[PDB]
Amino acid sequence: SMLERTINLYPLTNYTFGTKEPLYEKDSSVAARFQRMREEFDKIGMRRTVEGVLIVHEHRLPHVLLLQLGTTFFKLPGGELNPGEDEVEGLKRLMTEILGRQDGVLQDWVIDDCIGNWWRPNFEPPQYPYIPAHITKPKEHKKLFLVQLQEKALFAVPKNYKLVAAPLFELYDNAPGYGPIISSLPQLLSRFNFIYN
Ligand SMILES: [Zn+2]
Ligand SMILES: [Zn+2]
Repeated sequence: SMLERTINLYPLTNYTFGTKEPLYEKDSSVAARFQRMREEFDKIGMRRTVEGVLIVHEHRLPHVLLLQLGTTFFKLPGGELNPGEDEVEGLKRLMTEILGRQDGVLQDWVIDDCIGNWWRPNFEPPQYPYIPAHITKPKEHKKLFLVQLQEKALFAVPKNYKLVAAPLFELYDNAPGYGPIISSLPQLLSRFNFIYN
């Protein structure tokens, strides 16, 4: 009886958060977001997204790194795969596009664990951790992965975003604040054996 995955965590003060130019969303509104999902579904089928969960600690208290757009939405680092693109290579590409350095030194992203799977049945906000009853053509499949960080790193945060460290207690039972995927991270992370370096 030791069946848990062992993960190294480092202090938040081990990481440098630099700045770079703004990164703009492909969609200028909720309505434009669901119009483009409908157009691409007709051309290339189900949307495939990938998201990274990056963990740090301070004084042995785990925190998840979240992207905050101005003072509005919280999001995980991630995005949309291209057709025929590998999911793990894709997440590594997207995390470099978002947080990768202005001096063009490469982060060594380490991805070895699936956290979870969510499905969007319609061109509407609702997402579920399973394909709902009667749904044969889901509109989006989202995959979450645990990203093991190095001991130290410099991240370049686009100037229209803040990288924030959220403690697990603040996420727990807080779907109104964070939505159904981020608010269930405490439950999804509980299986790991974290080492507080
Ligand atoms: Zn301490
Ligand atoms: Zn699927």
